[PDB]
Amino acid sequence: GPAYNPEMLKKRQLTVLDLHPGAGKTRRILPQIIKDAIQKRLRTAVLAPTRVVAAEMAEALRGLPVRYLTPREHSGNEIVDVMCHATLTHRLMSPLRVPNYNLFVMDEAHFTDPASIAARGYIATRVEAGEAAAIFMTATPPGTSDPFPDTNSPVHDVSSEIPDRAWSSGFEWITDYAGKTVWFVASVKMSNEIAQCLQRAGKRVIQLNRKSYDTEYPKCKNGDWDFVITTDISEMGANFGASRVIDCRKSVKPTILDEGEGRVILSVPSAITSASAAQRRGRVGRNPSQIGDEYHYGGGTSEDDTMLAHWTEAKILLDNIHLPNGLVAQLYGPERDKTYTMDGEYRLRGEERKTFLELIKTADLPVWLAYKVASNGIQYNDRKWCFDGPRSNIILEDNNEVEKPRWLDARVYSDHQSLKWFKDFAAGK
Repeated sequence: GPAYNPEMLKKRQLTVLDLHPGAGKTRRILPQIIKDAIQKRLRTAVLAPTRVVAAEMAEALRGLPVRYLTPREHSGNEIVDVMCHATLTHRLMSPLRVPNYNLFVMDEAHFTDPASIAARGYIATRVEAGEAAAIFMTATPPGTSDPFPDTNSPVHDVSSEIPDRAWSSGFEWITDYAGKTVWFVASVKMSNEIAQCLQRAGKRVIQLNRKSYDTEYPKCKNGDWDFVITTDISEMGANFGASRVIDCRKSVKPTILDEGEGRVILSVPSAITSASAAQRRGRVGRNPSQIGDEYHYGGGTSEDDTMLAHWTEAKILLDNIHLPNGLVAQLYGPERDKTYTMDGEYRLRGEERKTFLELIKTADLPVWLAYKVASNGIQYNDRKWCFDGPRSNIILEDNNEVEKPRWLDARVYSDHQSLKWFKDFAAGK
């Protein structure tokens, strides 16, 4: 759409800026937005998808009075705050006072993390009510349908069969490749299997996922790698010095079955959206001086993601954000129809909401599972629910078992990193 203009900072304005690699979002557009906001004395929240991007913003906004609310001194007089999407949501769910932001600027606003969706709903609600302006920045705005957008440098788009598991023959084109490859896989479990196969083939491999990103992504800069094997987390602003993307064009989707008690299952890998495909491809084609970038895609796209648990989880989060003067939160317009129940259905009382926030924010439990635990009067430190569940809920590692739980969320035991964490949570830590 149109280019950033100060009109966009006025109350009731919500603008999606379709801003692409190259010129000049973090180092030129964002700084100008913030300069204009300060000039108009607007109380501003700048929202990054990840701590990594929040640090990059800090670099870009040097010389402006900006407070960084992510883990470092401040005057206490700054009116621009930089944080993660989830930090805003998490703050809004606590009784601690949230400033009356006049302007929200959300980077990588396509992020479908539940707390990102919830943030957008809160923001859109405040804007619609005339209390704020919002700018959402993304290369894939609502209604994106093109998996193959124009780029800064040409990309060779190639339909290719992509392994979903280890292989012992064939796929020579994968391993013969002399440059750097970013390979989007459907899951962490797939990541581990693909990565180990490539390592046995002598390749230097970095694995990026939600958990590993903060520590592992900074290692990419050094160039000491052949493959980055990544989940969808790299769709939120990752910049690789790569010449090839491999994209299985799939993702495992969590889904809530409900279904007596409820559980969350992980779908078999299924087609991603056209917007997601464009974001995966968009890791390459960025540098006009680098020709011959390749994008290999292993399947089609599908726009129906209404079964994603994140949509319900977003409104569980949103039902637990107290709004000043009678305002009832709805999801951001383009995201409203994905699901919907009775408004306020997931709203919790004080002590339960506090337990809920701590389960999600400190224990890193999925929002649904944290909600199940909190909604049943369980105290944060009371792990008894992890052991006194039905028989069917026994958890197995290599079909064992190991040492439950009252409720099953497949996201806590479907890979090595996650099960290792959930077992520790069962303690402990």
